[PDB]
Amino acid sequence: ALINPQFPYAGPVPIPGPAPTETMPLLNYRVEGRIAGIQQARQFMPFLQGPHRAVAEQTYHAIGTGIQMGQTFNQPLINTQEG
Amino acid sequence: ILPLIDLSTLYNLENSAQAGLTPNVDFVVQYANLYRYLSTIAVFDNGGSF
Repeated sequence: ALINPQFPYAGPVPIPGPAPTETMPLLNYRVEGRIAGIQQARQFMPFLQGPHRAVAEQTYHAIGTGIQMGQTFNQPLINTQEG
Repeated sequence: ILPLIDLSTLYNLENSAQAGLTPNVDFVVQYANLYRYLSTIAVFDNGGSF
């Protein structure tokens, strides 16, 4: 702010002001609020809580069976070298 | 005395048929998982014309 003498800035907005209204009042709000609809315990989703496999491992079962059977052919006898 | 991996692996040949081809559009036949595909043969039976 600058004040300049001799033209000085009025020393106030004075008493000639026009009170325009008495509408100043905010009427307090008084209220009762009830949000009470029956609630049912459940919601349907496509899927909740699953941690789906991105790849599975290979998996398997097992079997064996049979017996011990055989047809054989042997090497001929040979002269013994030494000993 | 037996090799166990050889006998628990399967070496198979299998065929299938797919349709829905359209000119200039990529027709894709997906490979399944788990299988180790050694070769692929595709025969374009173009409505009886080869």
